This record gives sequence, C-alpha cells and structure tokens, in this order.
Amino acid sequence: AHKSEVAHRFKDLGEENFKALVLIAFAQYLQQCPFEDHVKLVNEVTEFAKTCVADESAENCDKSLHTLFGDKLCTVATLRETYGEMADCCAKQEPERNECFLQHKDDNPNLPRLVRPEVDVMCTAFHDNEETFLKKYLYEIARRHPYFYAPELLFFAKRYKAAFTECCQAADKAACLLPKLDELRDEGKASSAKQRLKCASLQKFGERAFKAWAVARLSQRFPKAEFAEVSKLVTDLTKVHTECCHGDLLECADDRADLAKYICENQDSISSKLKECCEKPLLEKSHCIAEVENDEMPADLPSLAADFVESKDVCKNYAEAKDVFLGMFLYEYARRHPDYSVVLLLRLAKTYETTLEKCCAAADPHECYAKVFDEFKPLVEEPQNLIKQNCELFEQLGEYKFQNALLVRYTKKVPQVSTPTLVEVSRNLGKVGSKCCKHPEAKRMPCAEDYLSVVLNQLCVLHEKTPVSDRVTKCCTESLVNRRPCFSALEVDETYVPKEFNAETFTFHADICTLSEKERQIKKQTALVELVKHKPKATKEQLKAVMDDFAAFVEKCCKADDKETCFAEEGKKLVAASQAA
Ligand SMILES: C[C@](O)(CS(=O)(=O)c1ccc(F)cc1)C(=O)Nc1ccc(C#N)c(C(F)(F)F)c1
Repeated sequence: AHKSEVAHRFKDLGEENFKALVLIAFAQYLQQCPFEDHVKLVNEVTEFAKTCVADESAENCDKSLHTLFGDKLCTVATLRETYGEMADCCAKQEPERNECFLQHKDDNPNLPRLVRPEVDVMCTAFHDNEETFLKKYLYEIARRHPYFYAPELLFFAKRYKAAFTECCQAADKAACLLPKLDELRDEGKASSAKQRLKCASLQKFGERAFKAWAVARLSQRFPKAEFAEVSKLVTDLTKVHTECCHGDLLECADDRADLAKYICENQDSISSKLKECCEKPLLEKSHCIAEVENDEMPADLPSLAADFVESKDVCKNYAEAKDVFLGMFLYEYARRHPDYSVVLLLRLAKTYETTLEKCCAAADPHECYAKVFDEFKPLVEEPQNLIKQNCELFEQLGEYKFQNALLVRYTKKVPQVSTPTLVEVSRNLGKVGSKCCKHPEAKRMPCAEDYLSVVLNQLCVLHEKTPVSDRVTKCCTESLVNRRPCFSALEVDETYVPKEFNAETFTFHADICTLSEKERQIKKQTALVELVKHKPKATKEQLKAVMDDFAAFVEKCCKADDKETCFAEEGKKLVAASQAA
C-alpha cells in the first residue's frame, strides 16, 4: 500500500482534477455552503497535499483522505445556526463521520432556481476569470446533484468550457451558445438521474445487486468478450462506483481512468467498437467507452440448453459456485439479447435461480427444471405490451398531452405524493415517449424499460426524504427489479380525502408571461395535479375543460396589457365558484 494517500491521488490525478474533484466532494456533502467558502477550503487542502508530495512523511500526510477532508469541511460545517444538523456529523470521527455525511445528502435541496443570465454577461465573466467561472459550474451542479458521477462532472466540466470558448468568440454568441447549453443541461439531468440509480442499488440493495446489473449490461455491450473478461470489467466497474457512491471521489476517478486505460489496451478482447473512443482525450475517452454502441454478437451462438438444462452437472455446478454460475447464465442470456431490457434479463436470471433452488432438491431435478425457459415467455411479453400500448398512446397525444395523462393517473394512485415530485416524475416518464418510441421494436425495450427504472427511482428517492404513502415506500423497498410492475399495479386511492381549495394555487400572475413556453407548461401541469388533488373524482372530460380554460386566459391575459387585473378577475371567478359551494 501507499505511504500518504493524498500524495498518491494528487500525483495520479494531477493538480487540476484533484482540486475539481475535492470541490465536488465538498459541494456534495455541504450543499448549502457558499461557493467562496468551498473554494478556500479546497485551496488549503490542496496546498497541504503539495507538502505531502514533496515529503510523504511530513506531519499529517498519512491520514485518510476522509480524515483530512472531513476536518477541513467541519471548519465551516460545525456552524449549526447557518446550517443545522450537519453539525452532528462533525461530532463524529472517521469512518462514522463520512457515513453521517452520506446519509445527509439531500436529493431535493431547498436551493434557488439556477437562472441563466444574458449570453453577453455570461461570456464576459468567462474571459474575465475562466477558472472561477468553471469552479462555479462544478459547485452549482454538485450541490444540486449530490450523487452526480464526479468523473463525468469533470467531463461535464470540460464541455461548457469548450462551449463558452467557442461561442463567446462567435458573431452570433446566443445562437451558438444556447443549444449547446440546453443539450448539456438535459444530458446532465440524465446523467445525474442515471447515477442516483447506481448509488441507490449499491447503497440500498448491495454489491451483488449491482454486479448482476453490470454483468447484464456489459454482456449486451461486449458480447464478443469472454465471461472471464466481462467478470473482470464488472469487478473494476463495481469498485469504481462503490467509491464514488461512498464519497471516495479521488479514488473513484483514479480507478476509472485505470479502467478506461485497461479497456483501450485490451480492446481486441472486449469490443470492435472502442477504436475512436480510445483515441480521444482521457475524459472524453472514458465518457465514450461508457456510452458506446453494443458490439455485434458472434454469429451462431449455441442454444444455452446444453449448459443450463440438459447437462448432468447443472445442479452440481450451481451448488459449487451459485454466483459465478448464475453470472454465466446472465452473461450468456444477456449477450444474445441486446433487445431485452437489463431489468428483464435480471428477472430471467432470478427465475432461473429460484428454479434451481426448488429443482436441485427434487427426485430428478432435470424433470423439474426441464421447461424452465418456457416460463420466460410471459415475462418477456409483458414489457413488450406495456411499451406497445404506451407508445401508441404517445403517437396520438404528443409529449405534452401524454405527460398530462400520467399526471392525472399517478395523482389518483398516490395523491399524497408531493406535487413537484408528481410533476417531475410524470414529465420525465413522458420523456420516455419521445426518446424511445422513435425506435424500431428491437431497441425499444432497453430504452423504455431501463429508463423507467431511472425515473421511478427518482420518485423513490424524492419520496423517501419525507415519506407520505406506505405503498410507494413498499414498491420502492421491495425490489429493484419488481418496481415498475409494483407501481403499475397500484390502484386509485379511494381512502384519500380531497384537498380543500386554495385560491393562491390556482391564481396566476403576470410573471408567467415572461417565462419560457416550457416553464409555463410546468406551471399548468402543477395546477393540474392540484386540480386532481382537489377533485380526484373529476372525469377526464371535466379535466380538459379547466385545462383549456387555463390556456385561454393565459393567452388572454398575456395579451391584455393591463394591470394584472386579467389574472386577478379570472382568479376571482375560481374563488367565487368555490365560496359558492
Ligand atoms: C453570470 C454567471 O453567474 C457567471 S459565474 O458567476 O462565474 C457562474 C458560472 C456558472 C454557474 F453555473 C453559475 C455562475 C453565470 O454564468 N451564471 C449562470 C447561472 C445559471 C446557469 C445555468 N443553468 C449558468 C450556465 F452557465 F450553466 F448556463 C450560468
């Protein structure tokens, strides 16, 4: 092992990525902390790290990264008045302190909306002080996204920098800049959500849950690779994410760089698709390897029957190494089905596992588990149908109206759920329609189903913060694999007593005329969830009336050029109609 860990990571990562990764670590633990305080702390930690590189036996150079980083964070976090119960983490020592910070990560920090300033003013600040502009980005995203995959946030940290470098020198700065920023915002929300699911799996369901997931996905991605190679990649990938999820970001970034390096040096044994990625710089290389197209599978792969049902050693091999054998099953089933969602492949492996458990205790196990693959049929057909059915509804409704349909459905199922959580989750589910229905069938399932997992997990973690519905808690705690059907099965809450009516939540203001079309949609969708919470028995027919009427007076008052009287009177008609009943 290494004398001085901060020295080892400092020299392995280089100064620039060290400081950026420590700034993220700090920002993801103490989300409410001001930017300038975090930068000062990172500066001190970094100065110290440099004394350790020069001399590894200097005073505190042999402490853990968390002891070093923890103490520095607590110089500003022991402040209970301006923060809160983050002060109690500083009453603990490692490793209990880090565990405390991990458990206090807030998925919905009460933090200001991030308003985007004039392209002209953004561009001025960028040339003025480049480094600080980019630290500000790192900081703002990390405190709002406490599980953002740190190494990818650095890649995320290299691209807006490229965007600003290029677009601030363009003739039309805004035409260059905005679509690049819009695309980075969306893909960043997708990245965050994707990583929250990896962490939720690791932290709540264990390393074994995560590995089976990795075996399934990497076997689809690298179908030419040998099981022993996939297994090695799974081990290295699992160690990387366990570290980031456990707040060991320096180690996480280092072990990821090592893995991308390993992958590119063993390319002929992994995938035929890695060529271009492996010529890119470190950050875009790692990103490219992570998003790479599936390799084409080998041509005439055998049936899998002779290794997993017909063989006389099926029950013996399972007994002697349950986990690598099932891993082998998942490797072989998943390589052959890039058209199956990861979550479907994990269900198939569980059904095979539960079948061996029952049948390897029978008279002749072979006669018991003989028709095992036959039982996969309804498991396979079921996602296919939901997706066919749901994509058809999408085509006749369009994204926006599709979202509204889910808002109404999901509000009736679980009306106790926070309104901003219902809006976000339904809108994002509605984004499955756009992103996945555009595909031919055999590509649809992984796209639609694996993305639902990401979105339902957001629902689970947002609801976990302040739980309000036992049934959501149940679906969220029961399994990972069984989450989508546990949610689909939920029926309309009859027990739910309607909400009283509040004028304010259905009264709008002129400031809505200044918002983008999208924000204005989000506003109407918010009002729509509140409508259903007020009258949950209302018919789809009734709903569309108040919706179209909402649209007309938004239309009418934004073109009324008066004294907010438009948004007042039309907000008084709703207050009068309610006081009357
Ligand atoms: C004017 C400025 O505040 C310059 S800056 O203070 O150095 C800064 C840079 C990046 C930030 F995310 C926040 C603040 C700025 O660029 N702010 C800003 C605010 C919100 C968003 C968003 N979304 C952005 C963007 F660069 F990310 F678009 C930038």
